[PDB]
Amino acid sequence: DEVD
Amino acid sequence: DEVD
Amino acid sequence: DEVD
Amino acid sequence: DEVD
Amino acid sequence: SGISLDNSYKMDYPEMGLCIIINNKNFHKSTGMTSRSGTDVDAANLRETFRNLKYEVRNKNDLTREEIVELMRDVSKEDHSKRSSFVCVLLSHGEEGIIFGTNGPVDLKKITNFFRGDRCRSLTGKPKLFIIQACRGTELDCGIATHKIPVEADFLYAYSTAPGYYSWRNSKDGSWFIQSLCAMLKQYADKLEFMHILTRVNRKVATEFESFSFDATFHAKKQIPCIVSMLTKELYFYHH
Amino acid sequence: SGISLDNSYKMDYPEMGLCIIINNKNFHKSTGMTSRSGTDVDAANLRETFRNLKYEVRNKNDLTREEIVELMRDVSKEDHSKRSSFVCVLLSHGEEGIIFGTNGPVDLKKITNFFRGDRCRSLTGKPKLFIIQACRGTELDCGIATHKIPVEADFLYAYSTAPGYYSWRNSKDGSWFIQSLCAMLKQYADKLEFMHILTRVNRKVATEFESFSFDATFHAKKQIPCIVSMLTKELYFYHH
Amino acid sequence: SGISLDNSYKMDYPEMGLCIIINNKNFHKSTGMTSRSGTDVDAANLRETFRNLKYEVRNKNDLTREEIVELMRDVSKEDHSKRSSFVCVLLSHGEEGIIFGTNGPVDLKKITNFFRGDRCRSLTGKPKLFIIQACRGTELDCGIATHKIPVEADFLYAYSTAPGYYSWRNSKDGSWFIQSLCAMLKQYADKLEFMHILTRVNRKVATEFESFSFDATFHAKKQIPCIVSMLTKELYFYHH
Amino acid sequence: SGISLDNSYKMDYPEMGLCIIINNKNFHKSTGMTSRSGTDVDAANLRETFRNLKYEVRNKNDLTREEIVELMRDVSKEDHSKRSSFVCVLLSHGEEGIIFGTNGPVDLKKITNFFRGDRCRSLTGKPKLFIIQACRGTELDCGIATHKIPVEADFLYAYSTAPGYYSWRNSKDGSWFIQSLCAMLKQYADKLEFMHILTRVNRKVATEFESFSFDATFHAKKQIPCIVSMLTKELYFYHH
Repeated sequence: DEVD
Repeated sequence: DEVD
Repeated sequence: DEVD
Repeated sequence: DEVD
Repeated sequence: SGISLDNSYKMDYPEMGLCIIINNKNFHKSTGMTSRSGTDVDAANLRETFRNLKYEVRNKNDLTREEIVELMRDVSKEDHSKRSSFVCVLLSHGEEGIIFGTNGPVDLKKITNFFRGDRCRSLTGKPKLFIIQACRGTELDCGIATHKIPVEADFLYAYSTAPGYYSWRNSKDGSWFIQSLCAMLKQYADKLEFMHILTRVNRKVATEFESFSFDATFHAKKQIPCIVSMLTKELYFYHH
Repeated sequence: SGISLDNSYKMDYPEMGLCIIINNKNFHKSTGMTSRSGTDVDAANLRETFRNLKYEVRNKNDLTREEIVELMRDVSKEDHSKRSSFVCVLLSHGEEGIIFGTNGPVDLKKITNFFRGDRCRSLTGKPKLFIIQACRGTELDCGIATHKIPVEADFLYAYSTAPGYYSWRNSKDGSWFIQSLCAMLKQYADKLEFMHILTRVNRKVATEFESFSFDATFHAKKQIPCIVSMLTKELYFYHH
Repeated sequence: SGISLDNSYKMDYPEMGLCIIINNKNFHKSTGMTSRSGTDVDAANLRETFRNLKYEVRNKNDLTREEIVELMRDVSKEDHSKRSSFVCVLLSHGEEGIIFGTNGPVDLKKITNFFRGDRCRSLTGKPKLFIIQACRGTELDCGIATHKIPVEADFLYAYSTAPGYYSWRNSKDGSWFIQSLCAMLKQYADKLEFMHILTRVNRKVATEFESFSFDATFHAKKQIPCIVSMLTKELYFYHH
Repeated sequence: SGISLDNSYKMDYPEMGLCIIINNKNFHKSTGMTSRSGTDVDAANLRETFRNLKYEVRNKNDLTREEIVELMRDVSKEDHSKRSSFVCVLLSHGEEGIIFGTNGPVDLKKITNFFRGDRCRSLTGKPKLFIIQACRGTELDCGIATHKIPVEADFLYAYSTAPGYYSWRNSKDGSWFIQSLCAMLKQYADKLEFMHILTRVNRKVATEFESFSFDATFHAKKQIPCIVSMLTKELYFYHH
């Protein structure tokens, strides 16, 4: 998962 | 009360 | 079609 | 009227 | 436009429609039928209730069997194009499938037939409501302690009592059913779908009323109305 | 606790209840009644539909008038305390107010009377649903181009057709009414109140079906089911 | 049992919950903050409104920043196991993200943090409602002619005004927002889901109020509340 | 006509309206911002979802801060008279109150201001929806085991995450929020009011997602979206  |  |  |  | 649903009757026509109230209180002596004390309370309550729902109310009192048929025939021949629905209230003596004119009986089918989908074209596809306060027999409820469409489609018959049973009317307060119906329409017509309003009427009549009589045969009796629906859509008296 | 409402039947009892399906296909030769081709499709559809609604389904085939009465008497004598409701589906030949056993008629009142509020105490105050796929006469719809409670309270009769009319059954697809009822329950039982589901059934039967026959008398005919409600509360098959 | 849905918060616990109302009217002279005339009308209206919703109301007047923090810390340490929800109403001066104690500001996050899912276990999974009547800046609206869960989940912040804007309070009638909120709760708490009630509050404040001032800068101004929802289910104040 | 209610936005105009989707995946090297892997999945999902809702979808990819402002200014100057609403979806990097163009930040207020009731007259009184998939800070949720109208009125901001928090995006499946939003719109747009659909989105994101990372700082984190409503009526995507 990645953050914006 | 009365009936019809 | 048929009737009952 | 008044503000908070 | 966006996605559209067809689950409820279009009730935003220029007019809501007619509300014909046939109030039979006094009967010809030869019929042997009693005067229906308290029915004027019902008629007035209905007139006010439907007026607030924006119906064009027409009250008719003491009509003979011939006059009832003539009236319904004439009303069915009117142009209902600009009207959303049709309502007819019958207050009289009765038996299963029959309503009494002041001088004799009229088959309910004869009355409703004038409004069939094929006989009243300006009402085809629109809700036709018949509210009936009259006996449907002589049984007493003792209670217990706690493309084409069918010509019969789009009719709703709100009977005051179950098939085969007497219907109760109080000489001072009016009939149990009409009292309850008007109360529920006044409180919920702008909030609930018609079948749900009628269900509240069923509960009110079933729980709040019980007969009082010096005659044991007619004492402590109960009543449950009977909703008969041939409607094809949900019915809300409000719109937008 | 907070404010509470009593507008819907309590449907969160340990069990939803029984669903008795009486499927009469083959009749005794002496009765002169035809075999009801397609009824097995109806019975299977109903079994699956009510199974998914969590009803304890009991399917009974080809019962005599005596067996029907015995069955209903026995079922009414069971302890329904832990059950939320009761459902009975009748698939057979019929006439107004009558359903046929394989060897003769049974008055519908005789069947429903076993479940009256005063005769089946463990079902008092609970919804008793009777779904009836059978004729109610011989009329054909030509269509048109487009404290105490009453012992009769808490009953719902979902008739396949209007009073006095034949009811249609397709030998390959099953009856128009049962096909439609099962389809609407499968699609809306977790979203809509029962009367609203039945209204969708009325629309489906009224609009999607029309008879095809080489006999002009029976060709291009329509049908409208008939919802008869003595319920006192809203009925949702789901809870929480 | 039958099919069950999990779309609405369980509001049938033994108690609805606490409703803490912090009413700050008089501020320490050194803060330079004006007395909030009309706030007592709001506090009384809220007390009555939530009392009728069956909340255990606790009214607190003129609390310092230290007292506000102590109160919220103590309340968050209570056992809310038997309670369905929690409500906190803050009536005071404010700025974006800040509410004023009588002697100085308190970050709203400091107050709400005590009720996080991980810090108040007896309220985990239950709706935590914060109603805030206070300014969120100094902008004026001129109007136009016409398993685990997040610790921030289950909070609802009903702000009286949009981010960055002043909030209006009438010295005689109370604040526009609280007046409207109480009116809508009294009329719809037994009929509509909370977000829908708050939407009616938005419309009422947006359409029925406009400031009147001898000072052109503050004259003819409008206000729109701001509903901020982190709720995971529908919220009805009634049950059954 | 009959009684009319004004509780829901008129969504039966000739057109539902525009749905502008700004999909920023690749950022200028000098900004130091990472490529937003998985955002194309979001953009495609949104295009299809809103197409089925009958919105005139316009997808724009990799816009600079100048292009974003120009686009929104131009769109706000179009004639929206025949349109029921307006939808704008922003997919990019962000901080509290900010969305990133490919070459730098843009204040969200600058974008939304073009649509104020006084600045875009053809949208006055109509719902203006802004869906924002972008971070609102750097906090991580650890979770817990289980007449005139205001110019700011009629706006709905569906934020992917709570104020001050990061927002999660999966490189293969797309963002948690957009995945969930599209799924709920596809399943409930023809059945539920918008706020209720968004509440289902909140529950889906809150319960079905949790981050997986080799970095302990970013591992096992949760997210809760944030619904910010200044709407004055209920919003249904369907009509009639």
